[PDB]
Parts: sequence; structure tokens; C-alpha cells
Amino acid sequence: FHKIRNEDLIFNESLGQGTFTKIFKGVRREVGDYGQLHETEVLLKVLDKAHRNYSESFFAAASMMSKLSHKHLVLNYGVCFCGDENILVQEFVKFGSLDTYLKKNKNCINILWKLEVAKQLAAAMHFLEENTLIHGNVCAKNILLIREEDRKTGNPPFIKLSDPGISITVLPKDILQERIPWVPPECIENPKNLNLATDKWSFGTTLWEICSGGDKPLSALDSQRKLQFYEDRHQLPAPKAAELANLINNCMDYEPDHRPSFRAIIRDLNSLFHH
Ligand SMILES: Nc1ncnc2c1ncn2[C@@H]1O[C@H](COP(=O)(O)OP(=O)(O)OP(=O)(O)O)[C@@H](O)[C@H]1O
Ligand SMILES: [Mg+2]
Repeated sequence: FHKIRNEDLIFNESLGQGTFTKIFKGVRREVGDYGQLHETEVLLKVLDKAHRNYSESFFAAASMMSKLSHKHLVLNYGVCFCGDENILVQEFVKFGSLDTYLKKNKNCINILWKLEVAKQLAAAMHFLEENTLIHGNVCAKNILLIREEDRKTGNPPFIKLSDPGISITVLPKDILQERIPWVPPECIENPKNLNLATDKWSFGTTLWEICSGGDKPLSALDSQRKLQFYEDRHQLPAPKAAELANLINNCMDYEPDHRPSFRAIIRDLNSLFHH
């Protein structure tokens, strides 16, 4: 990662906490193309140095994925370690998290918009699959909306997938349980079961969120009931927009070896019309 001077970062707004992170909107002063001085809007993800294992996992993850440039993967500009903390400097995505976006717009988007976003996410995941890179933190909050749909020009919404964060192989078991049903059953059983199949399961859960207006699946269940949900091998209810219900269930297969490849997922979508 490109090292960014601490004096070149300004923190403007707090955006709350993530998973052992503090997140801010800020500005980076930089020399850009043609030597132009810019003040670029940035997302700053702050990790405490004292949480050494978490920080190492987080930055290893961000670093590996950032070696893989793709139009649907978020851009990281660099890192700043020369402070009291370790900071990831990321592009600021104008329309924020997809789940929030769907809530704020009262789910007034049509099925074709949802399908377009699903196809974009699937394209990102196929690229990661071909690169044998496990993300491990796919969910609608981690889908960032770059651009809204434009009816006049016919341009679809455009998304990027966030950095992976701290690996579920290092996070505390209680956090994994809270993350049912994004974390698949085999990882609740042993986090070492993390695999490319993991992201197929989480993709299914993410599609459920997209089709449910940014609702969270199993929100009414505490962690003990979420464990019972997997014990009894339940599936999620068909979402409000039921068009993707079959694909959701096929991806959320309790047998990880039976989850379809992302190429197969993409074909199914097209046919509708660190660790
Ligand atoms: N690149 C970005 N641009 C704009 N907003 C962002 C960006 N990344 C995150 N956010 C916003 O920051 C807030 C915190 O994000 P989030 O909970 O995903 O943090 P995190 O550190 O990535 O945690 P996790 O690993 O659980 O995803 C949310 O409001 C989210 O929309
Ligand atoms: Mg995130």
C-alpha cells in the first residue's frame, strides 16, 4: 500500500463504528495527475494498534484484494501507520451502503434495478473466485452505491464491493453468531471451514437483503435462536420480490460443495428477464 502522510489527512465527520473499526469521512491532500494539488474526499477506516491481530488481518485482507483491480471492487488509496492508529484510506462512495439506500428510498426500485445490482455483485465475485480470493464479509451493507440509475440515459445503478475486513477466522465466536445468516453453517461449526463456498452462501443472503428492501434476515432472533435456525436446517423465507427466491435457496445450500459457481449464478441471473 502507498504510504500517506498523517499531515495530509483531515478528519471531518464520524460515521460510527464498524467491526473493531472507527469510520470517518475526511479529505486527503495529494499531488494528482499532471501534478495538480487535490483535496480528495476519502473514507478513513481506523484500527487500534493495540488490537494487533485484528489490525494485521484487516490490512492483509485489504492489501491482497487491492492487488486485484476490478471495476466492482472498492479502490483503496493507501495507508497511514504513522499515528496512534493504523488507517486505511479508501475512496468515498457517494450513495453509501446499499441496505441504507434501499431503506431511504422506501424500496421504490424495480425488479430490474435489483437484478442489475445482483449481476454486478456476481461479476465481482466471479472475478474473486477466479483469483481464489475469499472475501468473507459479503453483505448488503458492504455493497457501496457509486451511481444511481439514470432513466434518461439508460445507465444502471453501479456498485462496488467493500474491503474484506477482519477475517472471521480471527473474530470472536459471538460476533460470528450475530452474523448468522451471512456466516454459513459450516463456519459456525468451525471457522477453519472458511472456503470459497463461504462467499456463495453469503451472496445468497445478500440477494435476500436486496430483494427485501434492506431488511435484515432473522432480525427477530437472538444468537441462541439463530443457532437453532441452523440446527433445524431452516431456509430463509422467500423475500418480498420473490423472483430470486430459487437462486437464494440454491446458493444457501447447507452442503458447501453443492453451491453453484459464480459463472452458473451469472447465467441464472441472465436467464430471468488475512485468513
Ligand atoms: N467507501 C465508503 N464510502 C462511503 N461510505 C462508506 C464507505 N465504506 C463504509 N461506509 C459507511 O461507513 C459506515 C460503516 O461501515 P461498515 O459497518 O461497513 O464498517 P466496516 O469497518 O467496514 O465494518 P464491517 O467489517 O462490519 O463491514 C456505514 O455508514 C457505511 O455506509
Ligand atoms: Mg464494511
